[PDB]
Amino acid sequence: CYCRIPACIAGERRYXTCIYQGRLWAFCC
Amino acid sequence: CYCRIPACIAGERRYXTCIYQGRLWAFCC
Ligand SMILES: [Cl-]
Ligand SMILES: [Cl-]
Repeated sequence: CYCRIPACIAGERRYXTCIYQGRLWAFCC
Repeated sequence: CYCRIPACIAGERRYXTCIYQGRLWAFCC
């Protein structure tokens, strides 16, 4: 899985949010 | 990378936190 901004890529589903290095990200798997 | 409760697995590094389903997770890579 990956933390992404602004959205997941094709095939992936968002499962909440990452808190990483002072930013918020979509958690995508 | 993965979001895990209660902790990352040995070999992984905790890079931050996830929020998903009203819970706090370790963000592990
Ligand atoms: Cl920001
Ligand atoms: Cl991953």
